[PDB]
Amino acid sequence: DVNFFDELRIGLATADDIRNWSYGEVKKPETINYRTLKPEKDGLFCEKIFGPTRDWECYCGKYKRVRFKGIICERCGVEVTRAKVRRERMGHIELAAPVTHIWYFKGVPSRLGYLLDLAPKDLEKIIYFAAYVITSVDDEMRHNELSTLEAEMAVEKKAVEDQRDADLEARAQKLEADLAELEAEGAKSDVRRKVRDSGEREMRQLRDRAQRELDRLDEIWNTFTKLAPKQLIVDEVLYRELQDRYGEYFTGAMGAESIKKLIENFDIDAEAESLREVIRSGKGQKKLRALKRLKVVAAFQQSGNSPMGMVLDAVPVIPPELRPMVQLDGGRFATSDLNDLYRRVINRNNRLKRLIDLGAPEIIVNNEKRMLQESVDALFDNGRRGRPVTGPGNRPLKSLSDLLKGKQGRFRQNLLGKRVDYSGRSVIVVGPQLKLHQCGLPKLMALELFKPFVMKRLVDLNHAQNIKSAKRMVERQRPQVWDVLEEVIAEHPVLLNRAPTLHRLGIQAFEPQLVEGKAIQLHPLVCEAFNADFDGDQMAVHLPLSAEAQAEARILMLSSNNILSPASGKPLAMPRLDMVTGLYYLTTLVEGATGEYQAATKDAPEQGVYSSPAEAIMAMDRGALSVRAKIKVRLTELRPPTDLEAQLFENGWKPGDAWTAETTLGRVMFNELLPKSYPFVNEQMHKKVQARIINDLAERFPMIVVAQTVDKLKDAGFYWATRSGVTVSMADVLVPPQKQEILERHEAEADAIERKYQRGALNHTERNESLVKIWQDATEEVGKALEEFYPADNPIITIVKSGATSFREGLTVLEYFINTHGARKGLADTALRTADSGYLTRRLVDVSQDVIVREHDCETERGINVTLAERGRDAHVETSAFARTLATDAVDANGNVIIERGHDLGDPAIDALLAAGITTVKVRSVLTCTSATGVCAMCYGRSMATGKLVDIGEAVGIVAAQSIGEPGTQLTGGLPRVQELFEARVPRNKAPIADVAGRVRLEESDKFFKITIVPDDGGEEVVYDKLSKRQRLRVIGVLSDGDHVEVGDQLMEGAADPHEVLRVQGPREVQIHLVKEVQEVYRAQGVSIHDKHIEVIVRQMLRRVTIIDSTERAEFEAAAGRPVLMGITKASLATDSWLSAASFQETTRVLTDAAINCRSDKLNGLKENVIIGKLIPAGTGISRYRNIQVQPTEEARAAA
Ligand SMILES: [Zn+2]
Ligand SMILES: [Zn+2]
Repeated sequence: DVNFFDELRIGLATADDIRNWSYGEVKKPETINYRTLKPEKDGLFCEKIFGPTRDWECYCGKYKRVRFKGIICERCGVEVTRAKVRRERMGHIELAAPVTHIWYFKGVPSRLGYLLDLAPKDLEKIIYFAAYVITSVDDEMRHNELSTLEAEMAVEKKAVEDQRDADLEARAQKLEADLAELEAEGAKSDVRRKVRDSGEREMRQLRDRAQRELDRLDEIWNTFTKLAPKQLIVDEVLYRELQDRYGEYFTGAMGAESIKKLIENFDIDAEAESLREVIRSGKGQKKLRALKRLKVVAAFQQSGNSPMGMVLDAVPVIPPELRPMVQLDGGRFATSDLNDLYRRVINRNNRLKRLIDLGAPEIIVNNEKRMLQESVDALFDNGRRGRPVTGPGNRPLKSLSDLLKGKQGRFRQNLLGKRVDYSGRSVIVVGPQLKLHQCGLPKLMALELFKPFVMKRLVDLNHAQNIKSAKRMVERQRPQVWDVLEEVIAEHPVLLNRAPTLHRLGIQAFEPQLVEGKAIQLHPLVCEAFNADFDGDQMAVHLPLSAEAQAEARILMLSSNNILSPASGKPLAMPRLDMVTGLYYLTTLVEGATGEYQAATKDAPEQGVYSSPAEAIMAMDRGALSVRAKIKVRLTELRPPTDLEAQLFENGWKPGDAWTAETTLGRVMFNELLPKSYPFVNEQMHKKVQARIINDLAERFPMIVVAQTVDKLKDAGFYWATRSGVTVSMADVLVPPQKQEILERHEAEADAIERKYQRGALNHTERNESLVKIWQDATEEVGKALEEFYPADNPIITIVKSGATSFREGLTVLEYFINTHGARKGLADTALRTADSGYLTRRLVDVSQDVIVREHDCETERGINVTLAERGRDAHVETSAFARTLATDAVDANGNVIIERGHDLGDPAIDALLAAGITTVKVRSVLTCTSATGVCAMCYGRSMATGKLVDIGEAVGIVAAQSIGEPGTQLTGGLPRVQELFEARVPRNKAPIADVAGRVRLEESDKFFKITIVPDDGGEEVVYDKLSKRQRLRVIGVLSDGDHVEVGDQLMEGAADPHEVLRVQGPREVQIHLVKEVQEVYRAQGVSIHDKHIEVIVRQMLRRVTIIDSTERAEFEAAAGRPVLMGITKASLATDSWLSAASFQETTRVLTDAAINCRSDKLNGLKENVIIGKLIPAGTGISRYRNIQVQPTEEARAAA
């Protein structure tokens, strides 16, 4: 129980291993006495083997006190020790007949079948007693006696011929007499042919019966001469006759013991060398059939596992506590299915001993071994072969396989996902008055959550005298604890989470504030992250305990420290909904306002000017100044625009200096919210403006400044959202009466046009275009009739303009029916959007979880170019160029270098680059990182969450998977296309790529399109004859006849085979393609994902190569292999960790292949450490971080 083990290894458990594990053989299929209800002896639950029921108490009771431990009672045979051993100790069952392990027999491909060259359909007939197998053969005796055996065989065969020919002549000669009697008697011409037909056919019968015996004889002899071990004799009768004679020359048997023998005399090395034949043709599958099988044969040779392990002589019995039998509440009993499966095994096994001792016939005995064989199969993997064993109600019993795996089973999530103490949940309610780092916690919830803490505090304080006195003091909720509760809660962070958890921001830390009520008060800014509606949504609370946990919450998972989306870098805590309209109304400029500014007239000065913002406030309180007026005022503690100030100053930005600009009091009150160092804005604030502003100020200020600035915007937005006058009513919605009238107007144009179409004015496409012109003219006419009819400041329009976000006439009966037909498809289609996105996100995580930053820099010059603008700004520079690092300097044509290599490439850098007009830039990428382990900080680049360089410990693979899986809910060219890419499957509709460079010859044929490429070598022409016209052409105009094509261009519309572009353009260009297509899907849905996230996933596909002649890349540096592209699922299953891969998909094959290979897991990944409870090798788990030493400086200790 050290908690730090290096490796974890498997292997075939031999009969001895099982016997060594067990604490005694369970001999009876009994559980507990129906009266005493105590465990029966020698049976399941037997305390004499598994363990005592009570601590330090034997079965009889002659030893009861803890005084004696480690001894065994000489009466009941029970060891006096803790009752827990009942959960650690196993038993075993000695089988009267060997049995095959179903995992190596029925497990496809048959591990045993591949190990002995027995087809699974043939092997199934052997171990289940459906055919005999030749175990041994005496070659010398069969050869020395072949002469006499052949003679005796020919003689016996001849005696059959002499009988046959003698019989036919007796039938034909007798038929001649019967027919001769017909001439003397009345001759019926019909009967004459009827008798002959009867006689002739009878001869054929007599002659064919003889032939069949001859063939049976020939069959007997041929099989005996060619008789070789591993041959199967399914004929039984043949086998018996093959045993009556020649029985002393060979041997044969059925069942697992026969398979046990074939494995006995089996030279593993000899069978391998004959399989080492890389010659003997091999281009055909015949060698692959040996190639595929050689893996299973070599695995046993390279390891020490004896292949005998595939046949069990003893079966281990799982401890009772894992298969418990307890009496349910209400008097009823409950017990696991394993007990009924073990019972079937131990019953049939015992009956076999009985039959063996009774000298029963082999039909009965063999029938028992077959029954025993099936009982062990059911015990291990019930249902894997034949119908599963079902109990009352016809439900399949849960075997050990099912118990191991399952979605809710102990393999996938029952082991990974477990319930935790110090937790709780409740419905959430808005907490508009909360600080971003705070959360409303119901007093009762915070009480029970911190119960141990408050118990100690109110005991330290002489309120309660002992612990027990403190417990009741909290349970009864005596009013004296509350004051103690706010202390224990102070500066003690708690974790909030809302299911489902999509990204890491779905869990954040908060300062707990005791709040009246039973609900949880959530800050209104984190809703975006949690995606938390306030329509009854619930959230969970977890209480970090250890000092490390609290440190991780305060530092890593603090709410205020996580503002930017770790997927796009954009801000999530940005104001939204009311806060937007509130600020939109606050800063909007209304012409002709109440206190509007007026230029000095002939006899009066300017009346819109005000001394300070305070004066404007006083003027606002009176009916003088409107918040949205165009007044001009002087400012002393605010910052003027960068461009305007330079004129007014240059000596320095105003710290207390005065300056006058014309704005609105709102815009003044707004800028007061921003930092004092931030220049003035003077604009009506939209989501984007506030989004544009929050970003800009997030780069130039620490997040604490951004955290407080977003909080201040929340208050203002909410405050002015109320004074905004935004309310809905009939006059706000209603209907533009011109619409219904004008709609009936244009409808007449479409009906009479059809009238004109029928007569002869159709003119083909004239109708389709005309009807479209009318429909779009009316559709465009209603927009104006509605947009111009709605006031500019209409509440519906205001909400739309700010960016926070027709049944008005009513529908008749039939109209509403049609609407339901489509509305129900959206709800059902939405059900499939969430399932697959979570199934994709799991595979994504399954393949990239072990990817973490391991070093600051790998120092590789390799990089990837970026298109970066094309106007002569690109539309997607924010996803691929932003937050990158330059592998090479940015050189201008004029010789001036701007932005040096290894720079952060901030948006100001993008503009500085755009200033010099540089189209492309080479950039570091995880696709090119040469890090031996994971990736490096520089290659990865800026962390989207922190805005700075990525920290060394960051586990970017998981963040990438979440960044990709989360938006999967918004996929419609959607989720299937994405899985098509990440899984590396050939495209749904394949598309060709240019295999070389040169011109193109477009040929038009009704059957198919033909694209020939004339190389510029010029060498052999490349023909792409097979082409479906339904696939269209690729766009540049369209690819026409005679155009030039490059080495990687796509010829027709569709998806190019990634495996195709791999061998053509190489690995690096494949990864650029996959990221290109993947990002294009999400971009189609308006989803902003930084390329690096996709790149992290793509990096893991090209990490291995195929070995054509004697896998990862690092092994080759210390025998030719080609770069390989493979899907995430296949790649994940190829991980070095076997229990990690076992938890992923199909645990049986991984477990069987792992046990045979005898693999050892070094616990390198983080999934493994999660299962066993070790510190994951990421974040605070890295060695460099967890081995830090904290010693106070000698100078500080002096101060004391
Ligand atoms: Zn005893
Ligand atoms: Zn690197």
